Amino acid sequence: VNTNCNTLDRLLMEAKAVASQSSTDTEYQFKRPPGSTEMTQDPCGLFQ
Amino acid sequence: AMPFEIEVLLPGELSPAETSALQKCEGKIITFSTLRHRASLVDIALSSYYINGAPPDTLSLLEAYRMRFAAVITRVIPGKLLAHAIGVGTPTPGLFIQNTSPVDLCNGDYICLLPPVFGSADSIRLDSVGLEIVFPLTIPQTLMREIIAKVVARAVERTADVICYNGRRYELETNLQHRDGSDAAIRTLVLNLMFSINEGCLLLLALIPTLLRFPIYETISSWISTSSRLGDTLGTRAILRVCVFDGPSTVHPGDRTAVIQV
Amino acid sequence: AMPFEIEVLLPGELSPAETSALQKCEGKIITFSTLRHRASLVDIALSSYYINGAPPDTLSLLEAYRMRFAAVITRVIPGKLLAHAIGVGTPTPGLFIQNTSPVDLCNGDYICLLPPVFGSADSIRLDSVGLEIVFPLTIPQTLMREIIAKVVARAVERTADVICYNGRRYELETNLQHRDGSDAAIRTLVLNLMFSINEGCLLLLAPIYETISSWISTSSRLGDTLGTRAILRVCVFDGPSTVHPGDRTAVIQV
Amino acid sequence: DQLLGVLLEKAPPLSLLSPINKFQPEGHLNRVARAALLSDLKRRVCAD
Amino acid sequence: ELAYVRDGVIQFEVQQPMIARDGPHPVDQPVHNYMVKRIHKRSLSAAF
Amino acid sequence: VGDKLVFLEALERRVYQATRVAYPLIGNIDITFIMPMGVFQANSMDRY
Amino acid sequence: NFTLTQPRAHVDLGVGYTAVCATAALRCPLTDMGNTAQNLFFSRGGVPMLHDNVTESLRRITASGGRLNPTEPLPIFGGLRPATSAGIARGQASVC
Amino acid sequence: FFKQIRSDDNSLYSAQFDILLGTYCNTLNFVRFLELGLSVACICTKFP
Repeated sequence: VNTNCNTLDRLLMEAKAVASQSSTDTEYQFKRPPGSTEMTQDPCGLFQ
Repeated sequence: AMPFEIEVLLPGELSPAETSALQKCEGKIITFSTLRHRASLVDIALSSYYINGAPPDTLSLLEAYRMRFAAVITRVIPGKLLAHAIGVGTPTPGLFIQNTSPVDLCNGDYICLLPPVFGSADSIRLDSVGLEIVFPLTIPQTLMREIIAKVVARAVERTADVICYNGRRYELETNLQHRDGSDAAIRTLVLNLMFSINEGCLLLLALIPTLLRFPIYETISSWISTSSRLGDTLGTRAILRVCVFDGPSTVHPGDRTAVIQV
Repeated sequence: AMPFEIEVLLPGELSPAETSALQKCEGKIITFSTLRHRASLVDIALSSYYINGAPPDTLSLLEAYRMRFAAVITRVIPGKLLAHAIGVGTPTPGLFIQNTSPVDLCNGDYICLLPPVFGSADSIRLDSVGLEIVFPLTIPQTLMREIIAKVVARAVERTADVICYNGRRYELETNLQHRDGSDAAIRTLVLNLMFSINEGCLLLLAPIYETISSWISTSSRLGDTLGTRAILRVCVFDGPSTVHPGDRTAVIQV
Repeated sequence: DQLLGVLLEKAPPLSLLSPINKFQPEGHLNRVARAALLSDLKRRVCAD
Repeated sequence: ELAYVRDGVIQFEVQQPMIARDGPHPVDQPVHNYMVKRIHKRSLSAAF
Repeated sequence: VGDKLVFLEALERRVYQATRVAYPLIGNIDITFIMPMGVFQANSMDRY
Repeated sequence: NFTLTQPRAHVDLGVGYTAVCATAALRCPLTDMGNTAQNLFFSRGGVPMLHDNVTESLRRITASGGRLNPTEPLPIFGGLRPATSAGIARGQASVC
Repeated sequence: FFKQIRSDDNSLYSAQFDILLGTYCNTLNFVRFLELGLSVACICTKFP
């Protein structure tokens, strides 16, 4: 993020409304369709 | 009967160097996957044609300009963007267009679409939001086949010649060695053209060699499959017609003119 | 200005659960060898597709689904069937079809009508006057350009069955009678194969513009002449994206 | 007697109606949600 | 007249107290903050 | 609650019932797991 | 068909954070946490092997040990989709 | 110079504004030492 050098604690502003990565409806874990609307949480993709 | 009016909510924070560049492009054609009344500036940008997470070639755009509904930009205010659909049957009154193609459209022609199959697109880089928008060229319907075939023909030779309209010739070379990228930005199309005419000039000899383990009734089906599945993507048709009343007859590039619906 | 509506005076000698059998058939396609305002029920039946006293088949209906004026049945009132033609030159402001295919229909696709080939027809039968109506399966222009491949890959196998779509297998069959009709498809194939090769193909084997400029003309005609041209395009405005087999959808002319 | 006999041949089980009552909103569950619900249906039968 | 607004804004202004102190230390002064934020546009829709 | 007066809402019976819309307080969460396969404890003091 | 739209807008009136969330309970897991390997033969990547038959044999030997793998006759253009199974039992299959 | 070549061109009817929708400030709290409780521990005395 370009404002990485701008914000001090940008942890709180990136922990809320991530978009879903995988498709929630197929038999396998496909990639999300180009226009899905679901939203999830990623406590692990936050702290790596 | 009302014109199918679309609105694209231009976000804030667009630096005036970009709002100053969105004005001058009023009357250019854009595509939508599905057609709504409220769109988004990302539903127009280049990131819509991503197939394998990467920008599209000059082949994927040939299907995109046959599967995504088009819409002509009608008017722009500094707040938002307004455009009218064209393909469906709607009475849209004004419906002008600005010729964005290196050619002069004579009066009473028919217009088809074409991705920038030569050179760089005079696009718009909205850096304050992180996306790029590309606009298809508006070439006449008679110059379609010549251009789409000559661009492949001048590439197969480099892998191994001028267009002219309204009495004015246009050197396609543009005086520079475009041999880097353009032979790979068109790679997917020329490579699919090889193995569909290379199969053609052999199976005819295979059937009856006296005209002048390798299933026959599988390849005879894999040839009519491909040669016909491609027989529409490259053979596109007209969508608009350049009609003028009490105005000029020829429209130089960059200048706008009125059109009707096919 | 006004769509070409066609009224056809239904015969009054029909059972109540036979006029109720035509209201389960709104949004389906018919055809017309001649195009007039006033018509009769005989004209859109299978009794009319008969080639010479003889029934048709796959390679003979596909020589009729591109020689007649297709029309959409809009709304049948008791005693009169209303319909709107397609490839005429007038607009149909509100149009719609019923998906008779066995697959899904996405948005924006190109619809091509095909005679029943999947070994399972949906025919409407009438014993009252002794007729039978056939409704062609609307297939997208991708699967339609492979079924036409397979029909000729079998028809030439005669004169010497599964196809994947959206991740599923689909099985079909045919009844290739009328040796005339299975020979007529050979000459056009061999002609287009002849008229696609030129003197410039030597570099492709080891002018080049002339060759491909001649070849695109063959490619555009081949699939259109061995099958059906695209006649309708599905464009949902507010409805859901996919059209499951049996639903009705918002279509536009092509 | 008939009223009992008619109410009895009409009442589905409780362990089969309470879970599907918890998944009523948009009761046309996609292929995945019914498969994830059946795993709880099999478990909530043996427990009571 | 919401459909005519380019972008509406609201403004804040907050003061912060301070504490007098000994040495050795740069003496504190009053600070004044000024903030602006923009409004986002949404919509609803229905049909019959 | 605590030292405050708050409402206590549950909007899935007045609104969101009998319509085909999912209640937006039923969310998702994604959690990533890790397992070591084929590790040999390359020591002797550790294999007892 | 009549359609009714209505534009709206909003903005936050705090200096700090006004709303807060907390995931409290746990409903059913939506994906089975089981073994389903990934197949890299879906990717149409870069440098290929030299003898095409060795590639064709590698792919089949790989496919003889999984259920997520491309349909055997590879298409000349497309996404190499896998075959949809006749049924599903525990939930969406998470890939390893 | 901005001549309207033909007649009554567009962009002569725009009426697009942007409104300052409010302004908010805060009032500091002024504390006194003797009102505290910490001042039991001391005997303050003024001495010029």
